[PDB]
Amino acid sequence: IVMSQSPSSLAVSVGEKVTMSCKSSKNYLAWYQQKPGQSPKLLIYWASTRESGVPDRFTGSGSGTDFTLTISSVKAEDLAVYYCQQYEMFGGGTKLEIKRTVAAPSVFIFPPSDEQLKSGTASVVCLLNNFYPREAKVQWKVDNALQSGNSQESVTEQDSKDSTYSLSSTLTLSKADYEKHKVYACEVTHQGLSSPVTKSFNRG
Amino acid sequence: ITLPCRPAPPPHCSSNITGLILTRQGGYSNDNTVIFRPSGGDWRDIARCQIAGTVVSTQLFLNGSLAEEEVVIRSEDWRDNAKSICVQLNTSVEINCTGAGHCNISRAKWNNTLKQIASKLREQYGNKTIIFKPSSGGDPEFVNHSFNCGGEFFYCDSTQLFNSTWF
Amino acid sequence: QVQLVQSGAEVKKPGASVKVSCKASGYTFTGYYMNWVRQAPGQGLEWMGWINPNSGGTNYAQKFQGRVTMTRDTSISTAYMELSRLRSDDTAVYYCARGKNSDYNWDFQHWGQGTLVTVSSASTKGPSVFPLAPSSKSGGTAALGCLVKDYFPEPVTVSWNSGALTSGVHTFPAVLQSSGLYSLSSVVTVPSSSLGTQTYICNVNHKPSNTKVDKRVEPKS
Ligand SMILES: *[C@@H]1O[C@H](CO)[C@@H](O)[C@H](O)[C@H]1NC(C)=O
Ligand SMILES: [N+]
Repeated sequence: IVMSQSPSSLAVSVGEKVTMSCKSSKNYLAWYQQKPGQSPKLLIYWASTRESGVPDRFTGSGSGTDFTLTISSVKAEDLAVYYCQQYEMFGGGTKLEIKRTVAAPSVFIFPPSDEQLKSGTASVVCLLNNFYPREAKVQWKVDNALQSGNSQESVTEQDSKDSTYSLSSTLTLSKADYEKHKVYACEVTHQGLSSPVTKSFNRG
Repeated sequence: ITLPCRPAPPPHCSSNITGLILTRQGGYSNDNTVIFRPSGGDWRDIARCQIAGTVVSTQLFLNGSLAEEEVVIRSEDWRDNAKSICVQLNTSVEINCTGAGHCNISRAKWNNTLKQIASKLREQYGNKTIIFKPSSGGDPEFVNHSFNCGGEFFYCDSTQLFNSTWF
Repeated sequence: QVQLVQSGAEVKKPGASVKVSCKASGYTFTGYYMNWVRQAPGQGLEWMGWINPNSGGTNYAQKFQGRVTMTRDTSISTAYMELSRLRSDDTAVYYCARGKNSDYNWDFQHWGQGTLVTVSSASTKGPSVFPLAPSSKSGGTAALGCLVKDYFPEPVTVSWNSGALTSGVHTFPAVLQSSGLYSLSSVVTVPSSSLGTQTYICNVNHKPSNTKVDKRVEPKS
């Protein structure tokens, strides 16, 4: 009596019409919406019965082992994962991504704090803020020399309001290794940047 | 089968067994096994069976009203494991308490009635192996088979009746 | 005004036991069956078991039998889910759920906030907070933040001005260092003008280590 939910990923533009399927194996089906960082919310509580306060664009349908959820006029807030439940089984998948116009990243560079330098480590941070699409490359140069193995990056979840990702790459060195060079540079590559941005600094 | 009981049930309390009430084992183990346990619901689950008898009892029914011909099993929803499954038996398995601690029933006839119920469940669910296991826990009223006889409640450890496999 | 409040996240060693609580308020606790759902980390929802708040009878999932026990305390209306033989692959977010109508279960209208239980042989470590201070940026808008480094395990919650500054806040997922420790950053964009007029504070919380920290992000000199 297992169930599957498709499609897994699903990117669309605001206002576009979305329709996702849930294949089981007036029935008692439910649809939950889990927005980034929150617990599930019961959108539909009987195949096609919307919950109180659920806007009208969400509609459920289905009778046999197959069911369907649909959003008529998608909005940026509708970014979330969607689960279909029958009794004690959840479907999983169906992450609703959002399409958007290209947005070049805003590059910023943060040197380490004297506190961290007293600790022993020295972490430089490079922040690519509010860009789109996700694809973006970050390189770290010390005295104009490519680095490797000493950096870790993380991309945020697609923001709910402006639907734009944000990336941060931290380059961690030792206080000694840090004080043996002057320039520290972050080079960024993105679609909305013909030439790679290069925001750098020097301990002068 | 010896069924120990906390308050020594007197000889007067030796009712016939005229049905039962079970609950499904949730989850999804692809292994062809359907586990059933003694009911876990509240008194509402037992009252929904409508097998009102002269004896108020948990776990298995006593001195109720038996079945017309064969076993009849009616559940408010089979796919739903939260709603319990009632059972009426064709012939009763007399349960006689010795008067002291233990309360004994048939050693083998219970296995026969268990196989009968297991086939009646096979036909409803998948024609696969069926297993009877004891309660998953609860309060002493429903964890231990309780029966209200002559103004006194008697609790008995029904762990001896649910340890069966049927292929 | 219904409310289901679960316990805080914590860490246990493989094989230990963890008892998660669920305080319920706003309805008759003894009326609605209480279920416990575990969300594996990014791997969908799987239901664990349900308990009846009157009889105390339980129905667990065939995947958790012999490893879980659900109990209740109706005097204070608190459900409990205890998990023993704790495997290291059972690190997930544990929620308690109810349902809209008292008759039917499985239509979970209410959910708890969650409870991230972690299971590892590694020991708990408190985060180190540092200020990513404002510098030459843009736009006429500055960007500040704080780096929370060398901590284990997840989660670490970072707010700003005690939840008053949120528009423009970007808190990044955790990055796993080669040393098995986590590190993240929480930033926010503000106007360059109000740098000297307003004060901005990172509020970091790491319950596993019972750590509450407040760090003021100030311009450099
Ligand atoms: C029937 O139930 C009553 C009380 O519940 C009990 O006195 C009686 O022993 C039971 N049946 C027989 C044959 O004793
Ligand atoms: N109930």
